[PDB]
Amino acid sequence: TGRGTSSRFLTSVLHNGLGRYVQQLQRLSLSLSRDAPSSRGAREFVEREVTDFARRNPGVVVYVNPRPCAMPRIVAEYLNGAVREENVNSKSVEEIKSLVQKLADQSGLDVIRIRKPFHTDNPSIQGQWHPFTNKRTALHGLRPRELR
Amino acid sequence: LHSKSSTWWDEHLSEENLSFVKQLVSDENKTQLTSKLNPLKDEPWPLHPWEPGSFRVGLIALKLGMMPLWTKDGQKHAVTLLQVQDCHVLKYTPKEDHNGKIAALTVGGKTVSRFYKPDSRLEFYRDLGLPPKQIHKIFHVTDNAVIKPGTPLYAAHFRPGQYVDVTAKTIGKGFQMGNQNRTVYGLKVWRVNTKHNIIYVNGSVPGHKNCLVKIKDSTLPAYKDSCKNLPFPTYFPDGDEEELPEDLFDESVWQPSEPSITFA
Amino acid sequence: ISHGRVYRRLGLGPESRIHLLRNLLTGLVRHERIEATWARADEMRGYAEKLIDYGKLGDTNERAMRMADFWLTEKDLIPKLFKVLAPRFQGQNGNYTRMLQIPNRKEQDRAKMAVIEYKGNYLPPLPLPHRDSNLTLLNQLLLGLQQDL
Amino acid sequence: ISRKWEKKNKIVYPPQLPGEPRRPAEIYHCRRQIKYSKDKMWYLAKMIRGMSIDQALAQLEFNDKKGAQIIKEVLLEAQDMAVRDHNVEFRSNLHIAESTSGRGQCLKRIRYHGRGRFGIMEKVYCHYFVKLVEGPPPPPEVPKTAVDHAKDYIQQLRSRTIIHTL
Amino acid sequence: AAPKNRRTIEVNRCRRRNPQKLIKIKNNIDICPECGHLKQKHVLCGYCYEKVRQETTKIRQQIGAQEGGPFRAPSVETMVLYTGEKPSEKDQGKRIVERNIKRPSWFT
Amino acid sequence: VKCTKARRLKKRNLRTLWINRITAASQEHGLKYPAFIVNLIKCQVELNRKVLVDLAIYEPKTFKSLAALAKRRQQEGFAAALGDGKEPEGIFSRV
Amino acid sequence: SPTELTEMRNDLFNREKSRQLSLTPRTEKIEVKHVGKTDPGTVFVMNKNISTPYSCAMHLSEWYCSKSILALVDGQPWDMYKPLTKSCEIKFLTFKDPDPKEVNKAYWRSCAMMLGCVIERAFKDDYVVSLVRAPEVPVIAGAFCYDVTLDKRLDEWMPTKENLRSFTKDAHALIYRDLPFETLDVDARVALEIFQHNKYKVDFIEEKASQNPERIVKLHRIGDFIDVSEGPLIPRTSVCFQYEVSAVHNLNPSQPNLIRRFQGLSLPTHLRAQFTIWDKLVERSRKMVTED
RNA sequence: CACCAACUUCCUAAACUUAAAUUGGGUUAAUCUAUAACUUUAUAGAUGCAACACUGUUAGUAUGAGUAACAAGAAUUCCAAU
Ligand SMILES: [Zn+2]
Repeated sequence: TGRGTSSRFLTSVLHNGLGRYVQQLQRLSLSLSRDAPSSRGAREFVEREVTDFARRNPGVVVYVNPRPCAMPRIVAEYLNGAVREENVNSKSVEEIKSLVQKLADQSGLDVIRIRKPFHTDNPSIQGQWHPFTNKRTALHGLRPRELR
Repeated sequence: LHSKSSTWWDEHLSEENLSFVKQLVSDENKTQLTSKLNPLKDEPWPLHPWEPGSFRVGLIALKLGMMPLWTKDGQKHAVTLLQVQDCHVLKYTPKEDHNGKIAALTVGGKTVSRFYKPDSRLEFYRDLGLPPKQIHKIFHVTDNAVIKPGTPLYAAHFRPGQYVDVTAKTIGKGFQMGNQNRTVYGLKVWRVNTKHNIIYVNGSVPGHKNCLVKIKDSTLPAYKDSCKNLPFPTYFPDGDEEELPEDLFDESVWQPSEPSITFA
Repeated sequence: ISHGRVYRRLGLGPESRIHLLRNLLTGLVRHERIEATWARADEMRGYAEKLIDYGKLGDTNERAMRMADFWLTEKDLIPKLFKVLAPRFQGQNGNYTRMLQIPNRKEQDRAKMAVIEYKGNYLPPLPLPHRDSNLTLLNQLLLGLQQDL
Repeated sequence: ISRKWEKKNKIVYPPQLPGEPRRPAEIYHCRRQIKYSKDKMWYLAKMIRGMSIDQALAQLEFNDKKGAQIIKEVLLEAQDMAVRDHNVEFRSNLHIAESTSGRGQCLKRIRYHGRGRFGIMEKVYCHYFVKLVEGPPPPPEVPKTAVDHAKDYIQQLRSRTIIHTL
Repeated sequence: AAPKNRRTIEVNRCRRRNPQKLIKIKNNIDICPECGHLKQKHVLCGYCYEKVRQETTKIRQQIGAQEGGPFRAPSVETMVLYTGEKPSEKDQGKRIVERNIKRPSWFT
Repeated sequence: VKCTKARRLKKRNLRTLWINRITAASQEHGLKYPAFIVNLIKCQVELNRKVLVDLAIYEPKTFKSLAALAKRRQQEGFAAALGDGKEPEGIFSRV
Repeated sequence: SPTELTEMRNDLFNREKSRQLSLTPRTEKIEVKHVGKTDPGTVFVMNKNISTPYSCAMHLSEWYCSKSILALVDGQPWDMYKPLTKSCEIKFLTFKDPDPKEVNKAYWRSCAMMLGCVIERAFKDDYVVSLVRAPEVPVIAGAFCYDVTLDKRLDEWMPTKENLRSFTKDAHALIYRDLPFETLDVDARVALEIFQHNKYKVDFIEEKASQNPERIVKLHRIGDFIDVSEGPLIPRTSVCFQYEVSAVHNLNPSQPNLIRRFQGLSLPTHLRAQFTIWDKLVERSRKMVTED
């Protein structure tokens, strides 16, 4: 599958945490139905937990649009341009709350196999080994077998 | 169309110019051959004496045909006719650059037309100053026997009574074969014609008539050193120390016009 | 395996080849220009040239009369050979027949076609090839060489 | 059956803006029903690919195969419409961009034999597709010289990245 | 003996697309100066030959009518004359064929 | 299944690569791989094999110093073996 | 520096082209009827002063373009690339015409002009080389001749065999580059300014202006190089297939300057020559060619 | 005078102990009906409701393979001609 699947290296969006941490998620859209068994858990979530999340994270734009809808859906947009959609069809309040928290923590970075879990811009401090390292010199820089 | 087209030498030659071209080619060939007639007068390379183990150069000849020959003993022996045509040294190879054991010399004969030949072949021959030859063959020659390129070779190099080895391509028999080089060993030479450069060789020679063959001294152990009493480098008509007879005969050979042989 | 062969295998047998060649020769004499396959035309070209020699030999020749009768099925042609073809070619020493290549037949077999005709005939001239003129640049350059020589 | 090749000739491009090069003409021509094998016809198509209009026509005139005559007829029809409908100024300024053949609807019959055997008889039909681009055929590719190969090999070595290392 | 397995299209494609099996281009194409049509270097023109062959039939058709019967090949030389051309003294004692058309430019 | 099987062997293969690189680096300094590991253990050094490769590649000067410590402990270890245990522990062998 | 002369010379050539283009407003349709032996009577409506004979060849077939080297407009020899001027009768000239004498001269002139280009750029910029004129010699002479005057510093310098080979390499590069022959008819006054430095070129320009009632002179430009032409020239440099600098002969009365006449031979792609034939022609082309 | 080597074992996070007829328990794709929903969903009630495999049945298209295979007497002035 790895041969048939893509991979990447460790990277950061714009060195987010160097100066101050910025939340990647920027906009949340919620679709609900007044009368739908699938939206029952979402219906209760709006009553109780939606306000708490908004107060906890006031920097994410939240859109709640109750409308006649077959399947409730949640759309999350990230600063880097990543957009993710999650179906809320017949999911409980607790499931919804956990999912939103996971979405906020997650970044727009692609989720694929990472070849190296470590990223460094200055891997060497004392200099990278080269063949001439540890090779003893000779007087006058005489090459081997040189009669001179 | 801006595309390649097929061309031949006669495509753009007019009838009047075509006749002139034919005459010019004959004149050019004659002039080139005459210029190379005198090797000894062309800064010849140093001449060395014969010593045991020396190997002389060979010649290329055309298979004219066969005829019957009678000896003074009354025996009849069939013989084959070989003609040496425009035999000239072309390229000498140094001993080190070809083979440490012995040096080699390239000899070509039977001049051919220049109309349907590659430019590269013509360019090499232009430098040598000779018309192109049908076949190139390589002869193993010792350093002492090396001859400068462009030296004309004549049928008089060999002499009657000398055994020789001839190699030629066998006749091809088609899908069933043939068309492979083969050598016949131990063929005696009965007579040589100086005027027409014709050598009479005992036995049969592989190949069809009018086919070029390679002639070289016999390599059998018995005839290890036969060149001691023969022209060591080669026979030079340029020297003309003593004009040779037009026809050379072996002692046993019964010459025509001789008295009828009586077994007394 | 066609090495050294001097005869083509035509018809259903050697006799058929002679008869087929006989028919071709008779037709050529009557018309003086015939189109046929290149292989057959080449084979019959030699026969036609020799026939003209027989006509040149003379009418009184018994062998020529027998030869003419056998080769020419139509007997009206026998006077023609001795009185038309033979007089015409008296000056010529040979090359009585002209054979040229014709575009291959578009008959789904793509046979090689050639036309054989008797020279000096009254028929319209065939479209023969014309050699390049000496006025061409290359020929003119050779002309300058000729003048120098 | 699908006839999208013809629709390619019905495509209309938007009006060219002043800052746009003159669009080269593209002509698609095909013959849907030909009593000829596509496989045999493909041989003709493959050779003529990339050749000029005149060179391809000249070769076809001296070709022995029946398909070649059909191809020349197809080429002539495409050329006629190109000047008539695609505003082609110079007839000679055409080359064969694409040439390929496709399968066509066939007919099925039973092949009788003299000894009571039978066989499957088929009447083969094929389609032929060609696209003609106004202008001379593109210049041929030049094989890479030894110097070019060596430079790339050195470049490839430099481009190498260390595998499975810190 | 029957094939042990189906032959792959890729294997089949390589065989048919091998250079030995592909159709080769011809470089011997030439132009006919007389008709301006294409020809091969070793092949004659056909557009003009069409005139020559048809003219021969027309001449032959005139000859056939004049003879009027089979086995009537003359024992004397024959000549063809076109309208506007009058027999000469040298034409005496030769079969004369009269053609309604004028002397063709190519025909001399 | 092949990917699932490769998960187990992949970790083992990576460990083998790290050991091989250490052996090549150690031999260049004249120290065998078993000696270097044993001396480091005797020095209460708990660096893992992966990090050991990393230090040599990017910290050759530090690795040489690390080689000296292993060599010095090896010298003390040889002295202890020659001493037969009667001699006190070496300065660098103190734990 | 010689490069400076080429830059200004090129500009005046470019400015003259623009003036002529501006001179003609809009595209005027001219009915040109084909009087050529093949496909006679075809009439093309072409743009005046823009359309060239090569466009008509493109209209008919690719064979016409390849085999047409010159055009006869109303019985007058016209360059295949020279823009048409008015309704006229056009015929195409090929290398295989029954009388190629007119065609040969155009090839003869173009080869001489090409040779002149090689001489000026063959030497280093330090040396000073002035072209005097291109002598017109018959094809029968066996070589085309170009006269050039060298500086006193080169009085003792003669090309060697290797130097002659280098000149062919430069000429062969020009043929490989395949530069089309630009054609401009310019008045003497402008032409004199363009070639003011070369006094020898000044007189040649005057001669052409004297012959015709006006001062218009025929100027041909090969890339940067520009020169006067006695008549029509080859459309492109790629026509030549074999090229050789046979020999150079120094004129005896050459005290003020060393006047050298260079001998060369060239053959078009349409007319290739055998290796042996070419060698003989080159040998026959190494002899001094006088004008008779 | 050792190292290497098994998920055996330890370690971070977890996990809570070794084949296959048969037997116990929990889910689910698709279609229709009842009642809802309204870009294709829910709860019930139903069923011609899930196929990499029966020398399976029907249709299509390959492979063998462009292979086996097959064909008109001559010339001309012309196929209801000589
Ligand atoms: Zn014609």
